[PDB]
Amino acid sequence: MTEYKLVVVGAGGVGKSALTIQLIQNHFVDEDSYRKQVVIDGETCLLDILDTAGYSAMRDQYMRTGEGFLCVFAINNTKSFEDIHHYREQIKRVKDSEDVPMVLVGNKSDLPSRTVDTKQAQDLARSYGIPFIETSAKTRQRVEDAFYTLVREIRQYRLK
Ligand SMILES: NCCN[C@H]1CC[C@@H](Nc2ncc3cc2C(=O)N([C@H]2CC[C@@H](N)CC2)CCCCCN2C(NS3(=O)=O)[S+]3C4=C(Cl)CC=C(O)C423)CC1
Ligand SMILES: Nc1nc2c(ncn2[C@@H]2O[C@H](COP(=O)(O)OP(=O)(O)NP(=O)(O)O)[C@@H](O)[C@H]2O)c(=O)[nH]1
Ligand SMILES: [Co+2]
Ligand SMILES: [Mg+2]
Repeated sequence: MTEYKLVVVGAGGVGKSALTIQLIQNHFVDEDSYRKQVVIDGETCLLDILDTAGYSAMRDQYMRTGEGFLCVFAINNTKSFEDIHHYREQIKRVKDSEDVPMVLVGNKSDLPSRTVDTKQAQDLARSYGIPFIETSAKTRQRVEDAFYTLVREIRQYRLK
């Protein structure tokens, strides 16, 4: 049975841990790695998800092992959005490729204290050649979509 190593990265407090727990428990949280078997497009797989912190050698190891990365920012935190550059650069450096499966996730979509426009994040994701999904760990909106889209990007990459 195919296994996918997924890595959830992003600045402190964007909701990396909250998104992972929503996928795993279907509950909003008020452990560093999780397993979950799912069917996508008629194919069973085991998701092996790493919840990271917002050490340069351990960092390099998960960026090497990871097959797909959820690059998470919070819509109410512009620094966390600007920081996506840094996570992407680090991953591309370690993987020696401009082509790494990634999805840009704008979390906390439920919040009215919004400082990052959907259009801004859409255009950046277009520049990176990656999908963009807005999610809410609080309400579970698009959380499965974010992780499943990332699995579909890994499968698309595996064709190339
Ligand atoms: N969010 C809390 C912070 N947690 C981070 C998690 C990331 C860092 N820890 C690790 N980073 C990488 C590795 C092991 C550990 C590492 O040493 N840990 C331990 C896990 C036990 C304790 N909670 C302390 C930290 C994190 C869990 C590693 C899980 C195995 N693993 C991997 N192992 S590893 O490459 O040897 S790598 C990986 C990917 Cl990519 C995808 C799915 C996986 O399961 C993966 C720093 C601490
Ligand atoms: N309103 C709202 N708050 C959320 C959302 N996701 C997470 N939070 C809140 O944001 C804070 C940090 O969430 P957490 O999941 O710990 O973020 P993290 O990125 O894992 N943090 P760290 O990098 O420190 O490990 C918590 O108060 C959590 O409840 C969301 O979609 N909406
Ligand atoms: Co740079
Ligand atoms: Mg966390």
